[PDB]
Amino acid sequence: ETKCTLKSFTVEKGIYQTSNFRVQPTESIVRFPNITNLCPFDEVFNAT
Amino acid sequence: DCTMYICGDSTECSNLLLQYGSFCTQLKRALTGIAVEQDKNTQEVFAQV
Ligand SMILES: *[C@@H]1O[C@H](CO)[C@@H](O[C@@H]2O[C@H](CO)[C@@H](O)[C@H](O)[C@H]2NC(C)=O)[C@H](O)[C@H]1NC(C)=O
Repeated sequence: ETKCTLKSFTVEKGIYQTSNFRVQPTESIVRFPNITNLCPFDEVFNAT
Repeated sequence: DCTMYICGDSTECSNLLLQYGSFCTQLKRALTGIAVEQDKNTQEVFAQV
């Protein structure tokens, strides 16, 4: 990791830094669970 | 850290940021020189005996 961060095959003694640490997400989620207020189309399409 | 500050938690800037190449790897070398040099100043003020 520190070899390819410095773009070299050799490293000298010392302290270095690399790509920062991060916890990746795992799943995916959604919203708007309750849906109501359906449009009154039945009487339009099924009136006697 | 250049990656998180600009386009953290993003998989779309990750590849896109490489299009600019060698910007944010240049900044780290600039600040790392300052931080390393900071300890030297305290060395020159107390470590005389
Ligand atoms: C309509 O919205 C309400 C607002 O939360 C929902 O009420 C609760 O929903 C949770 C999760 O769906 C249930 O565990 C609870 O039992 C619900 N409360 C009651 C008093 O039953 C409600 O579920 C939504 N309607 C539908 C059909 O999901």
